[PDB]
Amino acid sequence: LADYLISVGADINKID
Amino acid sequence: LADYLISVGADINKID
Amino acid sequence: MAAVASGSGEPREEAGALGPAWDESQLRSYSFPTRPIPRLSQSDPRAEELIENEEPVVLTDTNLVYPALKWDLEYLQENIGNGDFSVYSASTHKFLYYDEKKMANFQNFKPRSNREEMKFHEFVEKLQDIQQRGGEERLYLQQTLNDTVGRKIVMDFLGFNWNWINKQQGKRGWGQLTSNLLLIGMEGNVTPAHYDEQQNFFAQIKGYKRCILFPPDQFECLYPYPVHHPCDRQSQVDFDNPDYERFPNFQNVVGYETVVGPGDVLYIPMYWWHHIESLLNGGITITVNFWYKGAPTPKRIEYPLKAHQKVAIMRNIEKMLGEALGNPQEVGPLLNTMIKGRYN
Amino acid sequence: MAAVASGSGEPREEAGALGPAWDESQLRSYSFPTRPIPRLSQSDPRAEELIENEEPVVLTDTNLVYPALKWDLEYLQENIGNGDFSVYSASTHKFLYYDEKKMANFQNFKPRSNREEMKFHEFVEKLQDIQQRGGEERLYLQQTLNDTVGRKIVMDFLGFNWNWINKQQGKRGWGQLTSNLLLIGMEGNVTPAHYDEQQNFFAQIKGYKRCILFPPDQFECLYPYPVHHPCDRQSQVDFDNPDYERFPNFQNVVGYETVVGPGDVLYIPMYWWHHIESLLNGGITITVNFWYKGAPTPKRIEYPLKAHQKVAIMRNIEKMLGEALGNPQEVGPLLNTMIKGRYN
Ligand SMILES: O=C(O)CNC(=O)C(=O)O
Ligand SMILES: O=C(O)CNC(=O)C(=O)O
Ligand SMILES: [Zn+2]
Ligand SMILES: [Zn+2]
Repeated sequence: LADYLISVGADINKID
Repeated sequence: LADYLISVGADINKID
Repeated sequence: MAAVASGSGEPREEAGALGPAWDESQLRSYSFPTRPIPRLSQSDPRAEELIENEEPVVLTDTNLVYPALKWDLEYLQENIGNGDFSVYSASTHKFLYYDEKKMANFQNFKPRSNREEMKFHEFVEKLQDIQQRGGEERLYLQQTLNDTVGRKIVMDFLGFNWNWINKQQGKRGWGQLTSNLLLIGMEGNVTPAHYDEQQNFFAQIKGYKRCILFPPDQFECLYPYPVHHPCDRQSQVDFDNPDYERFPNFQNVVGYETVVGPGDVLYIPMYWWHHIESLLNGGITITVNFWYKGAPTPKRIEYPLKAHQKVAIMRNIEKMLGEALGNPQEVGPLLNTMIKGRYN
Repeated sequence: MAAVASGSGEPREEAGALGPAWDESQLRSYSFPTRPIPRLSQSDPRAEELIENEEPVVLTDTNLVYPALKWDLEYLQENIGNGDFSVYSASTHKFLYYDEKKMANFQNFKPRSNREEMKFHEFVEKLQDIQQRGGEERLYLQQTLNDTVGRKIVMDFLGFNWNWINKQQGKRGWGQLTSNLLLIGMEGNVTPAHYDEQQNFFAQIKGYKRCILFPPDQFECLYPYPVHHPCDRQSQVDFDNPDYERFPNFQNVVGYETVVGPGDVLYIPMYWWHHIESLLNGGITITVNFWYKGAPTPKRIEYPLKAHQKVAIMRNIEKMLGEALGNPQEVGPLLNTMIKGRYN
């Protein structure tokens, strides 16, 4: 859906 | 989903 | 030395020593090689295997449209009814298909052919007017058979070989028959290369048509228009003057071809490109196709993907981006931004 | 004549006539122009307006990490506890981030920096060993603050200005604080340009860092790695030797910059590119950031789209194609096939 494509992740420069 | 991207339409060279 | 490409092969002999059905001078000249599509009996297990594997085959003895083989302009005008028929007109031999609904998206697209609705007798008369005055105008009638046809056409339609084609539909798991398109063209008419998203049994009735097919894995060589463009699913390449600067991989395209005549049925698998031309100086052509929705997509995808599934993915990416950006004109710039210096 | 680009501006004077905090020779030289990031009091309505509009600003008087301003290597080694700390090591000044989980996808990627887990006293000792032997090895400690820290660090942490930052989180509708990253680097260390998908309040504690930011609409000039590559979200461009043949629009990039010192807090909005360097010959640097998940996406999209929403779309197209093709290496070839001779 159009809403899904705008969704953001939460990735950052930090090891899990 | 992966399944959606493979789904096909039914478009043909014919006016509706 | 490996330096096969027979094309349509030696023209067939008509029964009763009536001579060759066609000759090589009635075919147009193109830049690419081709190999023959097999011509088989419907009882040949090889033909079943080809249809099952979604590969083209010409079936010579289905009797699919046996009652329509007596069809000609006079018989149809008497019995086809008083409904409207879509007739395309063009000053060129190429009848490039376009989707009228998509024309608002592209204001600078000017169709080269125009559609006119008319009664069947008007179509016959316009043909006569052209033929007598030596005009260069060309017509192509393309109309789905509907409930307005006369009683004799109903009788003929009921006489098609539904036993055979209903069995094919069942064996292949296809969806419903969506329509039968009646195609009546003038000698030399060309429908440029495109693919359709339905399965097609293409039943030749009168005259001869040269059919040139390309598998879905030649997407890269055939350069379809953008999905939101009115000419979605048609090749951008002008086969009569290929622009190798814009379309370099058209230099690598390889086709499958055949010439179908009365009584032949060509299986055109879904997503297969096809270019269709009515033979030069062959008289008018009559075809009826049978379009079926494809079998449902499997619930869980199996890898590797088939060529046509990759085509389906690309179409869906273009559609989704058009909806998400709110404007189809922004699709190209975004895709280019995604690739330039990153994936190219 | 229009032929503004002040950069970090005239270096500030330290209180008590202690001289300039830094000088222009401690900044590295790059190919592009920059303009200053505003330096404002947290009570200035202009600063509220910038944060609200997701634009960068330096806040000079938040007291966000006031108790940490006394932090140095000796104090931390005494009180930071016996936990493990991730320390990156490199023979270059550039500490390019990479995602270890994605390395299986790209077997030919050889990291230039390596991660080693060690106790804090081992980190201090390795620094000493390097400093005394004139070594060229460089270290960058980067570790989220966790529950193993000693009692004095807990006390200092409890003394941060949670009143102020909790109000910001609420006013902006942001999600939860996800982590506080402790960053301890050597003079001259560089974190190359990248964007993060969280909101960041970047709190400088010791030493000075030059921060160069680029808005999300300069995606086209900064050429991030493919999403499945270990260096997802980092620029492919080597700022010290830009390859203008591969990355032509890097010739058009324009940055915003500032130098932050002890007590300053830089708002780095989500999706904004940032390049961060510890000043040459400035001694070690200490920073703590505050990462917050962004506010939820609106249920119904409003047009026009913001630059960062187009970035989100491109990331999701790359992710979806990787999953659908079953292999991330096929993403590029499919995208190129979709564009070549069709959208380019
Ligand atoms: O017969 C023609 O000229 C064109 N036909 C088709 O494209 C078709 O049947 O799918
Ligand atoms: O401070 C650095 O060297 C790098 N920091 C970041 O990228 C950040 O805080 O988001
Ligand atoms: Zn067709
Ligand atoms: Zn960052």
